[PDB]
Amino acid sequence: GAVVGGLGGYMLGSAMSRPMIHFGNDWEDRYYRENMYRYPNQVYYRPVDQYSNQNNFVHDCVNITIKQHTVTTTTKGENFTETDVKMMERVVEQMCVTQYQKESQAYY
Amino acid sequence: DIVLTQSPAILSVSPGERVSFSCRASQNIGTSIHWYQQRTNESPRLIIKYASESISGIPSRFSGSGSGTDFTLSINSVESEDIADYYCQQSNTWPYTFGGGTKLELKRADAAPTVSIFPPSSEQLTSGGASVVCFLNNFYPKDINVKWKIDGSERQNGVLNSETDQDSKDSTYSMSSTLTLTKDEYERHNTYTCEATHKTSTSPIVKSFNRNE
Amino acid sequence: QVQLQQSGTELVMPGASVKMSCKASGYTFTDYWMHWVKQRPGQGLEWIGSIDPSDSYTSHNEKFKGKATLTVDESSSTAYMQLSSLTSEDSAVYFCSRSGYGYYAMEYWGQGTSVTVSSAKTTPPSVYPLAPGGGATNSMVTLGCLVKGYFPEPVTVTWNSGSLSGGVHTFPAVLQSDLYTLSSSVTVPSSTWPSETVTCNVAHPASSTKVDKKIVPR
Ligand SMILES: CN(C)CCCN1c2ccccc2Sc2ccc(Cl)cc21
Repeated sequence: GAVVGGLGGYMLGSAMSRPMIHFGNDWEDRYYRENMYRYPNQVYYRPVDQYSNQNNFVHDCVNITIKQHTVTTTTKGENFTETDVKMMERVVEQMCVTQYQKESQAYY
Repeated sequence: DIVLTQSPAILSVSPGERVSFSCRASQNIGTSIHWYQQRTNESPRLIIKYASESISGIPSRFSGSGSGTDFTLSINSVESEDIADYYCQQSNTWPYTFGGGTKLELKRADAAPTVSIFPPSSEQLTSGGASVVCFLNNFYPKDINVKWKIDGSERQNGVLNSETDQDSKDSTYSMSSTLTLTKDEYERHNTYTCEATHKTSTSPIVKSFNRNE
Repeated sequence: QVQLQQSGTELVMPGASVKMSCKASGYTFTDYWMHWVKQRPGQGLEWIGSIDPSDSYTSHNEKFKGKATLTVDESSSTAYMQLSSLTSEDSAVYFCSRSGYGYYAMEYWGQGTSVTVSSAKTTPPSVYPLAPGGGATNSMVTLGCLVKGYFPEPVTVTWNSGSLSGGVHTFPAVLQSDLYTLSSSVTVPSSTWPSETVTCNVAHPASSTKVDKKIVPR
């Protein structure tokens, strides 16, 4: 609802439930569980028609979403470490894949 | 990288005796250490997880303790099926790392090797090949050094060695050592000696044969 | 019951690639991380890399990043590891394993895929009888068979069609040239040899080879 986040040509996806994600070791699983509220639960993207394939859409969706989230977070005086960005990358990629699938389907 | 140091590298034990071995981590990993048992030519098998937690279907004789950097696996009373290599592993942070392992072996009385030397077969000599074989059978403990001599001069080239695992019945070890030469090189000499240095005697056991005879 | 099924062996040319499979059953495939572990002959365990089948997120031992490619096929509940540009350093057993739910002890292990990297072609063994010839008491004679220059593994060695068993040591094969060599000793009462026949039987299934070699004095 109210996707047009113009912009700029970019659109804002609807909020998605946060998935349980396992990162493969004890320290990161705990870190993630505790910090995952700091990461986006919706993505910014350009219209799917503007991309050659899923990988291209997703790559850009990830970069744009993280960049925008990062500026809003820096405005609040907060900082993302390298672990934050690695974890953000992964979960935002999952959301962008879901967004693409929904956007790609929108052709009926 | 978290380095896991396991000691000792080899542990000799008597059936039914209570044994322990240790795993120490270069950094604090809380309880994030897991222990695996690996018998000869088998897959590893999880035996204790998170320092001290038991695993379904693993005998209660296995236990673990520790938190931080110093960990211990204990076996209350060793069944012979426990003879195996034991590895610790940490999962606190990347990369996963493993200890270098501790090998369990059965303690028995020291036994000198039965040594047999064999000249090349006529069959092999017919093809231009010459392999001299030395069997060093049923000795204990495992440590053993073999040297070859030709007409008195030592040689460390063309020698291939092979070891058996500890014998399931008598707990001894065996070794095979083969010196391979060209048939022409082999004919240039007369006396061939396999020489075994073992703990059981400060005097090396010498087995040899002379072609002229 | 959870099972992890791996192919037993792979024979691969130096410079080639191999893709090994680990087929999981008995649980929800996407709920658990899969791991790959290397073991060189007579050596310890080395972690290669791990994968989350839910989204194919991976983590690698830095040494294997660029060498081992980890993927899954969710439809067949199968994890794959592709190793590229193989050398003799890659000759090893490769295990897959599965951890717990949000816990990372390796709870289940495959049987391992034994990879041999070699440019040798299938080669039947030369089998040489090892007889003493001389003065050797004990009441015990030691005889042997040398099994030289075969490929690939394995061979099967018996004595007197398996009727001999108590005093035999068949040693693990070793690399000699680009080929395998092994030996077997048998220890027997001096009554029985050479009074009666002592024969070693060597089967090399890959070359459809089956040779009996009678041990004869001198
Ligand atoms: C980082 N750089 C590309 C500037 C981006 C700033 N940006 C932007 C750009 C050109 C026109 C309008 C906008 S609003 C906006 C909304 C969402 C996002 Cl993600 C970006 C933008």
